[PDB]
Amino acid sequence: FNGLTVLPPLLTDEMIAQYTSALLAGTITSGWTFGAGPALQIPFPMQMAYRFNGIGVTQNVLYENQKLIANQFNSAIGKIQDSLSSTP
Amino acid sequence: SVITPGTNTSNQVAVLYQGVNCTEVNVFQTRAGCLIGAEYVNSSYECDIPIGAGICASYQTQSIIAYTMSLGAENSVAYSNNSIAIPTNFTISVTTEILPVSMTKTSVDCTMYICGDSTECSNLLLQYGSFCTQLKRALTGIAVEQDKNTQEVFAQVKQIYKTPPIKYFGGFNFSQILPDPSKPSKRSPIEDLLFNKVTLFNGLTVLPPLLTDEMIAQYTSALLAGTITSGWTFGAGPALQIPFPMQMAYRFNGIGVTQNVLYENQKLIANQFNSAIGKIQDSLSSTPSALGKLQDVVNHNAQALNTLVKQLSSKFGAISSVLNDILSRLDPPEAEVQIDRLITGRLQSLQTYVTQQLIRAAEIRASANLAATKMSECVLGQSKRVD
Amino acid sequence: DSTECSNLLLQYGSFCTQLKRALTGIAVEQDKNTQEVFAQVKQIYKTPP
Amino acid sequence: QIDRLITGRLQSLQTYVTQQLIRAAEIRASANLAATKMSECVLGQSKRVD
Amino acid sequence: LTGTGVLTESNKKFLPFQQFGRDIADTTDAVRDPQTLEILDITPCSFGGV
Amino acid sequence: AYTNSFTRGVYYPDKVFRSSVLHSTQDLFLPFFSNVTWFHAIHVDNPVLPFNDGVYFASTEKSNIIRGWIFGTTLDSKTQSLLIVNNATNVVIKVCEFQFCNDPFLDFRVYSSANNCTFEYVSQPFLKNLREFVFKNIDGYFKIYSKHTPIDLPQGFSALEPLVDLPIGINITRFQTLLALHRSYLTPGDSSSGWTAGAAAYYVGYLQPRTFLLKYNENGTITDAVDCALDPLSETKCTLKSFTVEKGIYQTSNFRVQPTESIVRFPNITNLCPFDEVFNATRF
Repeated sequence: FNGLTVLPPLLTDEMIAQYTSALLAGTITSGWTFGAGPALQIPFPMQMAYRFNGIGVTQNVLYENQKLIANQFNSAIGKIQDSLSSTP
Repeated sequence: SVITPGTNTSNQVAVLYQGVNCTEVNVFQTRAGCLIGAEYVNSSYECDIPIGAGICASYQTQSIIAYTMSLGAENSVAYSNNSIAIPTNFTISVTTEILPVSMTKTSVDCTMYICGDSTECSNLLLQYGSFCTQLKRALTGIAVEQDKNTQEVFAQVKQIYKTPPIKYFGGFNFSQILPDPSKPSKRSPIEDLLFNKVTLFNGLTVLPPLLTDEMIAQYTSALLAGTITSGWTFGAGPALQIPFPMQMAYRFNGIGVTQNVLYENQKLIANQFNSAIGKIQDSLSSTPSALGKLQDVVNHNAQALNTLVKQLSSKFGAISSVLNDILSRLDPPEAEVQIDRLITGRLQSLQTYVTQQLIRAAEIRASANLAATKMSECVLGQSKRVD
Repeated sequence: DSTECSNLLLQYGSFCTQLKRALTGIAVEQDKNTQEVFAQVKQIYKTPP
Repeated sequence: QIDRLITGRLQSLQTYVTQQLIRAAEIRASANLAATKMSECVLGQSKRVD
Repeated sequence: LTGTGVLTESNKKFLPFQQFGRDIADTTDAVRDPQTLEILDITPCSFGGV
Repeated sequence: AYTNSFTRGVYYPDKVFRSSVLHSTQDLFLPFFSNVTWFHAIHVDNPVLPFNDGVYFASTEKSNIIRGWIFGTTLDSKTQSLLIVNNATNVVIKVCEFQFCNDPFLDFRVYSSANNCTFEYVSQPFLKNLREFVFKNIDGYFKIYSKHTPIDLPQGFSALEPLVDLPIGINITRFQTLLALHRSYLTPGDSSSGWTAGAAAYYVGYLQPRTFLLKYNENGTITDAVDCALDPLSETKCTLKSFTVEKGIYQTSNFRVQPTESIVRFPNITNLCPFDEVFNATRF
């Protein structure tokens, strides 16, 4: 070069991925609580029932369709990677 | 680059050669460059002097140690398909957030700054066009904008609500935030601490703000009295009075806790609130850079004016910086080309100053919009938006 | 790295100081954006086995 | 003859720095939005539409 | 030393080998008389926008 | 001998008053912690030292054994040398191309050939007491700064004040000192025997172009200074313009390895043309 430079970033890629994994583990095992204070563990089906009530659908609707709901979620997550890769 | 733990701690220093490997300059190699004068330690700490690529440095306490950052402690919460953790107690805390709202209004005189009332220079500057009309227009737009920012943030309430004389609100102690009638300025103690904690021509003038400090303090007192006596209602229409403990029970229900929890712990809750307000003032005074944003706006503005005034002494290639000598010790034919340089240099300097001010003014406007949103949503109501 | 040119650039003022200051402000700002976005959580939570 | 080169290269470097300041402001706006989305959508559940 | 301004009796102690006075940013603030050796303050006469 | 010069040799460079402010100036200063040559004022008389750029002459003596200086491009009368001679009554400054002896005379008040003086000046004299002097000659003027301080070089800081600005424009290249002695013999030439004199000593240092950060006090006098290129911490101070630097990382400067050699490369040969066919012709 002729006097220019590209100083390196303080957080390396590995440390950012570590932060992201921390957030995912927190949200899967503790829901909202870890963002308001001490992380309190709650079973994942009950956490999703909480969220269903949050959008105005009674939670029994989730307990009666747990199998179907899980299948739909898995199929969507599987199609996400293919979609990102095929999109130019 | 130089790594220093502070003149008042010690004179030791470490040097970082950034774009090089030590093979062609203690010694240490890093992705950021070759680091000399600091020893690499295997322990990871919360880092304070950032070097780069995940490496930091700090004062050992007697030596400067370089290390990789630690991203916090690891907490393996016990997950299980049939276990739940529920809280049995609470604690209410108070957090202080600071936001800058406006900057100093500046006005500039083209001809004076350029060539200090010299006839020969004005006759020649008149040939350059309408650059000052543009410059003056840009700065005046910035000034009126600053006034508008203060307006949008503070002048939200229409009526000046007064605080009742009997200041009993069910155990809660608002003395640290309500205005003090003793002092003549009528500012609360926290406001006084803030005003004391932060402190600070050639045709350049600073215009005063439209709302004086007193009128803004009066608006703030209006919002406090309104929210203490009327809750949410005063932002939605006519202020409806409601006892303060019931107002807090309403808010508890808002976060999903039944109100009996508040009526049985009124004493405990009031004690916790009073303690937090007491610790707020001490925290603001002991932190060395708690008010970094306001202090920084002031310092940037002062430094900008300083550089603009100082650059008049530079010669820019002419044989001298003062106009008089140029017109004294040289004939007009050579003084023309010797005065062109001074004019062009001083004009470019003023142009750069105005552009920097435009960018900073856009940034402060974004910040002021955020402050107004926070006023509406957090003070005049209760927000469920997280964090 | 020309001696005659530096002797001539020294008369122009503090333009270079200003430029260096501006770029340093941008760099520290870029670092701050990542911190504010990602470093929100305080404890590194581990996933159960 | 060296004045011309000096002034021209100084003006070019000045232009580069100004463009970089504007782009940095734009990216800062985007980063603030990303931080908001993290707080509101990931660490909780939002009723804000779309 | 050529300039314009109002001259006022000074209160600053110039050391005996000095002839000029300066504030921050090279503003010529004072001058000693070459006849009576008295220190004089310089202030630019009043100006402003209308 | 040798001895490090402590934080000494700094002087008021511009005769402009400044109060409670820091100022950075690029001028010919004596780098701090630099070694300076040491000589004694006993006997032999003294060899010539070149006048590269400026001299910081310090002397701790109590008998007036050193009384003047001589500057010029040569000691012979072939050029307008300079003379500066102190005395108990007055100073005599002269510019007259006065021829000197093979060695300067030991004071019997003068020893030189004829003169054609062009400049002359006289004024009051320059007099455990440490006398310090800085001699500079750049812009057609020869300038002297000086200071006399209470008391080897002390660690205390103290700046020199401008004493004289002479208009003489002689091209100065070498310089010597002048001594004296009570009831001493004088001859055009002498050995290293010398004559008895009091115990005394004088140091010599050479000025160099440096950037210095000077601190002015509330009364307009310099109290501290920072050599901007001594060590990395000093350079950091010069960039922040502050004697106290806080914790952090600061970008002070840039480094660049200099080229070690120079090469020129042309087209292998140097094919000629008919010269050996115009000069060796058989018949013209």
